Amino acid sequence: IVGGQECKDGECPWQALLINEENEGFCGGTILSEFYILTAAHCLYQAKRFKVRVGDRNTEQEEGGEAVHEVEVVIKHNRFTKETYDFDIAVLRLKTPITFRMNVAPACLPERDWAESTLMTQKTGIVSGFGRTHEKGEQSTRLKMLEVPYVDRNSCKLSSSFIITQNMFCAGYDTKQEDACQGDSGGPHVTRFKDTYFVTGIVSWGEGCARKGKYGIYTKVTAFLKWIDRSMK
Amino acid sequence: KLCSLDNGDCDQFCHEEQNSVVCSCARGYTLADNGKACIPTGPYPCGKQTLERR
Ligand SMILES: O=C(Cn1cnc(NC(=O)c2ccc(Cl)s2)n1)Nc1ccc(-n2ccccc2=O)cc1F
Ligand SMILES: [Ca+2]
Ligand code: NA
Repeated sequence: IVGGQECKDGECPWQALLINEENEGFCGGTILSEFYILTAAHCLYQAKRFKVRVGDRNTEQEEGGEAVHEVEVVIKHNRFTKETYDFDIAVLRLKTPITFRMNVAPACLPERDWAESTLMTQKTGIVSGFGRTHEKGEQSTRLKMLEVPYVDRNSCKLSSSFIITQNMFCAGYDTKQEDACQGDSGGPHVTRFKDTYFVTGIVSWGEGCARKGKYGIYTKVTAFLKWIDRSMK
Repeated sequence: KLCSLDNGDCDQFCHEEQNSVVCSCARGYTLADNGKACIPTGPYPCGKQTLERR
């Protein structure tokens, strides 16, 4: 996360972190239930083996509330491809269930029609993660969040040097130096409605981070709500 | 009522069904008797920040 703020205690409890063979975080996820994590399909190609940590806010400090869970099943969208970055979505089933507690709680899945008419039409959404603090920078040891404006699709297409499919949406700022970045990939974009947070996106890709004339690109979760339900059985 | 005005007074999901507004809630919540509010059924319902230490 470039700009934004450190996420306050208890305010980003659906954040998950995928942890690789160097023991380092390399992507985020979103807690959907005791057994299921939402992430980006492209994150699966960045580590051969990984686990999921929840309830962490500071990767250099053992708070006592953190837990690491092994992955039992990976459910990658069958239409994802690295050539298009389309369908950039996967669900993980964990070997052992999460115990919800301080800093560990699931985000809501919204009903599709209402999400389109009511969530996607909000001024802003919230993205979070432990990713880099500027484009060429290092990852944050502390969990950050950022309010990012929704950006209209026509503007999104014009700004992009790559094809924006209907399974993608832009959020963020034209020139203001605030954005997600590498390391946040796979993590939550949620939209607030009357003090309840609903999953609306997955951090997917960008041409750099916080570049002028470029936006953050997110997996459009509305397009995959039935797919997530089926993946979660 | 219309869902386009104050979300049909619904806490969460609103739909206009048989030409009439019906509210509903995510899993982990039960729709209240007043047919508008969403009541958590557990201490960690989806989409709530964990602000009260238990
Ligand atoms: O590979 C990188 C590396 N990189 C550098 N900077 C970044 N930024 C971020 O990940 C984010 C910024 C805001 C976000 Cl939201 S996610 N990725 N980025 C790209 C660029 C383009 C693409 N891409 C998109 C569509 C079709 C083909 C294709 O290759 C994918 C990337 F990962
Ligand atoms: Ca920690
Ligand atoms: Na920008």
